[PDB]
Amino acid sequence: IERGKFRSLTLVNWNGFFARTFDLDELVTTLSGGNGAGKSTTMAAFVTALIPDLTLLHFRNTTEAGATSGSRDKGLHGKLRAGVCYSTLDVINSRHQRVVVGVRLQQVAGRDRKVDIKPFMIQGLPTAIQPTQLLTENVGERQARVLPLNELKDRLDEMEGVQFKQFNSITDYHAQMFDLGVIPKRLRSASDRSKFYRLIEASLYGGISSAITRSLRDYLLPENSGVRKAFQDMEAALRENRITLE
Amino acid sequence: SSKSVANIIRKTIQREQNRIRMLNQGLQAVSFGQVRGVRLNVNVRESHAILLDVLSEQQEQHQDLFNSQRLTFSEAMAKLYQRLNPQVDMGQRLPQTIGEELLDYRNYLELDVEVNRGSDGWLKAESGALSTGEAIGTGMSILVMVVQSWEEESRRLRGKDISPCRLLFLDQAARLDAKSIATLFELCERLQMQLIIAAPENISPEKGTTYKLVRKVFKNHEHVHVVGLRGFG
Amino acid sequence: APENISPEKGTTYKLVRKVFKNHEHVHVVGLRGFG
Amino acid sequence: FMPVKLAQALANSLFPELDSQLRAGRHIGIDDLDNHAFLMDFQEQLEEFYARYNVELIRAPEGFFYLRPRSTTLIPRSVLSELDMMVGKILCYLYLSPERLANQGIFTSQELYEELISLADEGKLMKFVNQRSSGSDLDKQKLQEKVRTTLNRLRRLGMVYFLPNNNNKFTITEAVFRFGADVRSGDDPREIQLRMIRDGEAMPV
Amino acid sequence: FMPVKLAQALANSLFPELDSQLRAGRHIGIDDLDNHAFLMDFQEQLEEFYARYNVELIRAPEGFFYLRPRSTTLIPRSVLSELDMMVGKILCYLYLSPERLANQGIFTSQELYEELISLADEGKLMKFVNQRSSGSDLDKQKLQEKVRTTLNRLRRLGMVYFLPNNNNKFTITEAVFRFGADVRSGDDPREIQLRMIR
Amino acid sequence: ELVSWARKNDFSISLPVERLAFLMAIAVLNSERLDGEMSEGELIDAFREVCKGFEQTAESVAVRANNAINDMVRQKLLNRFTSELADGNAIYRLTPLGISISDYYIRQREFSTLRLSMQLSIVANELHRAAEAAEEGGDEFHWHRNVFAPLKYSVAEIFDSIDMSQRLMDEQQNFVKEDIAALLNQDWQAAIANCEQLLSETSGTLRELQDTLEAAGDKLQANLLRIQDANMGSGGSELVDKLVFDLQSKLDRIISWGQQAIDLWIGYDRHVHKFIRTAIDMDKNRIFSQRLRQSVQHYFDNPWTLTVANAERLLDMRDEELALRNEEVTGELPLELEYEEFSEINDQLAAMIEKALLVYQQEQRPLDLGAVLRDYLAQHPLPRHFDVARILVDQAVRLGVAEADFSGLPAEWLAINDYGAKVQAHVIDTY
Amino acid sequence: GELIDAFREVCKGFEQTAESVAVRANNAINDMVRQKLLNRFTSELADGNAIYRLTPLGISISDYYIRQREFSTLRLSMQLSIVANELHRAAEAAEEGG
Repeated sequence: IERGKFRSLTLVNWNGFFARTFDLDELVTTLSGGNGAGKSTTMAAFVTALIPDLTLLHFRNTTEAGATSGSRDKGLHGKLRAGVCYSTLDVINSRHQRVVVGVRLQQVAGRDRKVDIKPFMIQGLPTAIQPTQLLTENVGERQARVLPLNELKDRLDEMEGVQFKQFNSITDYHAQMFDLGVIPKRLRSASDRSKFYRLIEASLYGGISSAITRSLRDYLLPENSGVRKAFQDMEAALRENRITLE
Repeated sequence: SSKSVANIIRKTIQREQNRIRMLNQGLQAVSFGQVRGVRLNVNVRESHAILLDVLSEQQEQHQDLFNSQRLTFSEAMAKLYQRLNPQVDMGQRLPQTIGEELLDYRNYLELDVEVNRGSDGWLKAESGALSTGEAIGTGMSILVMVVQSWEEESRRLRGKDISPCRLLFLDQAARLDAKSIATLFELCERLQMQLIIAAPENISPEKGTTYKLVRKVFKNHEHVHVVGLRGFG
Repeated sequence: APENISPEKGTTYKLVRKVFKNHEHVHVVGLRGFG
Repeated sequence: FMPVKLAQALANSLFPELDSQLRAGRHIGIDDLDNHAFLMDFQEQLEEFYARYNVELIRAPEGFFYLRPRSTTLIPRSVLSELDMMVGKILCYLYLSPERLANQGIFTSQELYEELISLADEGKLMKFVNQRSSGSDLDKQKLQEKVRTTLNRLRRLGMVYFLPNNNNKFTITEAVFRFGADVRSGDDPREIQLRMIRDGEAMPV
Repeated sequence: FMPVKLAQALANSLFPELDSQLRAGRHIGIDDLDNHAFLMDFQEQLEEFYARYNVELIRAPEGFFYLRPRSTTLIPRSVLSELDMMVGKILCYLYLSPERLANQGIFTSQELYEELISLADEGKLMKFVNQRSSGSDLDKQKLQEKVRTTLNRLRRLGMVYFLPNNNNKFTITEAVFRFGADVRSGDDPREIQLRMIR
Repeated sequence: ELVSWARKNDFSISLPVERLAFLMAIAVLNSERLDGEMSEGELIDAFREVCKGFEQTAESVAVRANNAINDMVRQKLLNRFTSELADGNAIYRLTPLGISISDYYIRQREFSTLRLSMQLSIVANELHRAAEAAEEGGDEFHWHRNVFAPLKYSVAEIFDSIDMSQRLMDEQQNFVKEDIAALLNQDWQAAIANCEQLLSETSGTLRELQDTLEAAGDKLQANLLRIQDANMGSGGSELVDKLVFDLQSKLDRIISWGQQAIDLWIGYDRHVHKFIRTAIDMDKNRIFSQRLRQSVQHYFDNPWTLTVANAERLLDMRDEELALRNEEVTGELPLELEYEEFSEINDQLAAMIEKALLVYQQEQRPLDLGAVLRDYLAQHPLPRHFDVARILVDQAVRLGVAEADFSGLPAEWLAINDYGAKVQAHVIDTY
Repeated sequence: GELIDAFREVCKGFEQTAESVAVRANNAINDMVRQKLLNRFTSELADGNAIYRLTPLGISISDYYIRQREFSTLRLSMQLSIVANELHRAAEAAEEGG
């Protein structure tokens, strides 16, 4: 059966990327470039779109990891420019239904480096409509503007047939994606999301390098609260023993 | 309570060992370099098996350490781990932290990968002995086994009309060799798997789509120019 | 450098490891006068 | 300056949760645990301590405690609505009813509404959600949503707790027995109500 | 055990009313002589006592004491509504320098109403009453009723002191600066406060 | 996929009190039956007796009996067989569904842990025998007859019987829960001791069951690992793997439930426990219950609402809601994506040079870097020359190596162009 | 949390929507539990805060159709062998007459 396929990735107002669109291959898409070409930024933007759970997202790169890659903000706030920005993915369902999932990201104010994230999804968009054009308005000569969520809703509602939905929760976002055959597992629980993110982030790094070998235990072996409760019971007994002794 | 903790930890470890040896099955003969097969090995670590035995049968015999007002429960555990099995003796990382780690049953297991490397048989896929592309293929194999399990489980809930989208990543693909990259591509397409791969040099010129990124400084800010590439030279 | 920096100036030596008659070896071609 | 036991209680790590949430109108029960598990230890001390703010921590023969401000209360007073007392009495019946013990204390808003409509009168009840209602199903849905909102407000005031993963399922405090203040004794409900308003425990809306 | 001086403070006969008002959210400025002096004396202990509630007893640079709730406030929080926020900024803007030339510290509901109508954008006024309304007298009456309600709500918090009569005339306390921007030497209060109101 | 399977199958099982009673009656008669066969002449009388003892007469006995028997047959509860000689000219039999319903209640619910013990013994014996035979590793047919046919069905049946015992323990713990509930309804205060004793004995039963399970699981897991090791004694044993696979989880699953139930039960107990000190000790005489019910039925005639200090919880300044970084950003929209043949700025000439050196490889022709560089650089201007040289060298050196390098004689800095560029290179000779 | 999804899938493949998925699923699960088909166990940590299991009646109904129904006579043969062995052993022990 024709497995659904990711078509393209649009990064808007990202660090170094204003309205970029990469058309994903059916099987293999490759990125090249020397030092600091920003490939990790593209991978991070995709995965952020896929799992907009700000907590799980923490992008130490595969090599030259840590903050110096621009990730003391968890690699989200600073990997974005200031203001409205987008990360959107088109998918052709196995039912052959085009659906553009996406997330609107915005840098949060103050000294803090938090990011306000809002998931959304679009169906019925004409196959011709490129997300880059859809997400931008041509203001000024050849230097287009980027439009916020409300303007996007206005523009899409003005288009016939297209239906634009915003998820109050990431859980319903993933539920809808799964219902459209976008996700193999129903991430009903945040733990499911955690393991999912574990798998994608390990694949991002790739191989059995130090991080992957270290976290293989977490990847394969689920957490058990039974051990924790038993340990806490031991702890309480020890405390009460000490009390009695004294 | 100590005996119960030890018993529950051991039961959990055995259940996980069974589950992992279970999941090991259902692997096709990947051809990453000389690696002709992959498998997972799960075993109990002796350093922690001894500690478990001491906890289960000899708790009282070191109660002196445990009733030590100076030692927290995690510190008490760490100090006991120092007393027995003193080859792990380590105190520069704080005893509290090592005890807290010891409060994770999963750490107690060695969880490694064996590879059918050539005809040498199943050898521990140590990164210092395997070609880096072979190790990357091994990691990808583990990841795809996990996602295969995920899909198979949800097979019932999902209607067959939909086959869920499949997409993983691989940064620093320049590590791999042409053999490993070709094996990855063949495995992924056999599994209808989509891949996003990155390398400094274009190590996948003849397969898939290719983009090149160049970053330029411009009026105190930065821009990324993206240029397409085509399958020859 | 691993050749990802190799500028015009100075005596540039091209170290390339190879096995010559089972002897571990590194051939070295020299370049200079550039810049 | 203070008795040993009262200073002890005020020094307990749980004490701030207790004090703060009682000031915020939350009430003491099996749920709302942090405000109960040790207040069982210092009920008299906390009551005499609270009397300083012209308010009383009142326990009925039931094991629940709850705060009542005086007329001269230093912390300002407020009241709840009829439908709140209604859902509260239904919750109290659920809490006492051993038949639903297998529920292990977990109950769903649909069960609550079913029990409420079974015991109560649908139309005379619905008169208060909206004065004009005459059996319109729109008003029935309005009443169900109002039941949901009152359950939320009771959650804010220490009668019920939503499960961490479920707002539709909930666990009940013993402060629910507050709603049985007119039935905690065999005396007349109206004369007991007079004694509550005398002790400022209840007032008509 | 408990710190002895904390026991002394909490046993203080002034502790009950001060604590109750602090739970309400009411600030304690220099005008509250007894409360202010008691706070100054026993801050070292009362800060710990309230932080046990995960609530910070903050003395502003203006000197007034107030309870800042953290996110984990053990006293569930209520907040000043949107109209409360803008009316509070209008109140500070009625307490800043220019009011000395117009009301000499004693203001009336008419002054606040006129300043709100003239300064605030019509869009936010409609947001306060309703988006569909347009200048109608009934909508103005509803807005005035909401203004009175928020004025009393600020009264409960010790941010406005009413003159003792049913007429809605009052004075504004220094604590109102929690609404406005922090004043800097050489800054025009009008300019900064209008930029914040805008 | 199975959804449509069922949809187009179209099936149903249901049972009113009278029908279910008739079912147990037929089952008991069959258990008493000489040859297990049930003639319709006996079914009609059984239906008459059950309706008689239920005392309902809607219509004739014959019509109602006919409708009932037809209902159970169509409901896949009875199998009918025409036989002219039989009394009533027909015979009937219980279907497996009817059997499983009748026995669920009647056949002793043998919660006795000795059943579990003998089942565990049988499983250990059969599993060791099958593992032994798999280790013997006969031919494919021997592999089958020793490791699929005996193993598959036997282990499946006994795992399912062990799970049946677990489900019987489940129904029994449910029963004791409803019985405690009902007893509290009838005795109220007086039920406390009975409920506590029931909780204690249930806890003991669950503990002994858990002990009985763990008594053999570990060794049975070792046996399964032995079978897994032996399974590689034949390539076609993949199906055995699936059993060797499946049976592990089942076993673990059993053990899992063995613990999980207690984890639930001990929790439930505490609820019951708390209940006694949170329901009855405060309502010792139950009067509060009836009085509360009556007040609910008649609340509005006692209009009262509780007074609290809830005027304000903690009023505070509102957040700076949704005030975010933004600039109404604009940017030069990407043009039509240009394309270049993999850094063709270098890689056209990389292909050219790799060809012009692959010739040297193909003819194994000695390669003098000085001469080749000098001949080549002329095709390009000086500012590009360095970029050229690297590209050439990165190609030329990969082809073989210089033999004179090992003579101990350093190469000289041959000039390759004007402006002073030089190259130190031995002639590449050994490809 | 899995029962609700299974009910949604089966109704979807049956294509009926009388009311919300939640209410219908609740009614159905309650019906099977009361009909002695399911056993329910409250558990706050579980997804949906509850767990469910098949009762023996439900087991005997599900297997009546979906078990292989092994008509293969080899099942009969192995059963006969087991019966012969056990019967001889029991007769032997009875003859021992302890």
